[PDB]
Amino acid sequence: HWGYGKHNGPEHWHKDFPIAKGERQSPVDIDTHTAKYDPSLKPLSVSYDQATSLRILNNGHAFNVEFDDSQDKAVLKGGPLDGTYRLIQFHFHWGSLDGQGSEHTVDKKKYAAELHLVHWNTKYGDFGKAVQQPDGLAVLGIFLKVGSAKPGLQKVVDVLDSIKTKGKSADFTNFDPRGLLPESLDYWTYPGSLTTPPLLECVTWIVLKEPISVSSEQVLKFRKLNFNGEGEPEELMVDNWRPAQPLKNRQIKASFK
Ligand SMILES: CC(=O)/N=c1\sc(S(N)(=O)=O)nn1C
Ligand SMILES: [Zn+2]
Repeated sequence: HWGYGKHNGPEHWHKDFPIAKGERQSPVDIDTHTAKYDPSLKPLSVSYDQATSLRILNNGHAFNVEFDDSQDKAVLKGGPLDGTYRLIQFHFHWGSLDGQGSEHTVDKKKYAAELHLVHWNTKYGDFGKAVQQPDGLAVLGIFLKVGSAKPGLQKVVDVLDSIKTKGKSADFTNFDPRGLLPESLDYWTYPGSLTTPPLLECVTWIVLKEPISVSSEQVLKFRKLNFNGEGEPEELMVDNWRPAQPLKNRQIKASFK
């Protein structure tokens, strides 16, 4: 099946998921001098005070922190969005070295990792229906650079030992995702897709300009996870990122000048 190895990596995905060569694939390089400042872009409204985190899971591709999305508890509005989007989960993509790891790039610069907060449009009823629509999802992307430690990320780091291998999960309650946001909410936005199979083109991307800083010790613990299941040959979970895809007929807009 698909993965990030040499025999099942991104360059092979198109064989089982032809949309891999679509017209609005993600991620992309954000060229800052080509981006169009759009004053018609509203500020983002992130309402995470009632968020209810439930569990943390190693799915063999990354680790996800899942939330209760049975009601409007953690929602994203405003920005380039029409309607209310509910937070369902968040996860990261990272590298084997501090010089790579992010999916999106800025003027070709790669960050150490990238955080993805996934939301789905409530007008569609369930996540499964949302992914089949062009405005189905809204993913908030945040870059991570290596520097000072991020206190609000340490609770996640500490629990990684318990979900080392594929399929493992652990209760993960009372985590506040507000601790993962940078000061400013200035962003870039463009229409795109999911960055791993099924690669559906149902995403409105909102990438924050301001990265968050994490310590080398924190990223190091991400790199100790495994792609493999327990009892199988150890394969380190690193470089689970898809390289930039052609922009084609798309315009990246900026909420700031
Ligand atoms: C359930 C869910 O969040 N799936 C996702 S999220 C996602 S991403 N990496 O945010 O574009 N890719 N896929 C397959
Ligand atoms: Zn992702």
